[PDB]
Amino acid sequence: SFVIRGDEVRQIAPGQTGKIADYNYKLPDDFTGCVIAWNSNNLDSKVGGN
Amino acid sequence: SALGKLQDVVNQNAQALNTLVKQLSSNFGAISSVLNDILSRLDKVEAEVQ
Repeated sequence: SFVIRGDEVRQIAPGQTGKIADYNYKLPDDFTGCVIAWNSNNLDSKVGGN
Repeated sequence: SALGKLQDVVNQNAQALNTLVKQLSSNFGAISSVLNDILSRLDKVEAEVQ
């Protein structure tokens, strides 16, 4: 479990490349599971930036 | 014309090995017949399918 921006959610799949996949969290090529995501702007953003 | 029986056994075995070696140059619908040229130009899951 983690937060990333809505674009970078596409890197959270087996066999992807890019800095979130390659430097932050890499899924196996033989992964079994589910990737679940939702917009959290109301919780995780803040005025002045979180 | 007489020794053609023994020469044909030599020719058939040479033609069979030439056919087996020439089939390394075939694509079979892959991007390339060259195995390093697949791996050096595609991402892991795409190279795997080729």
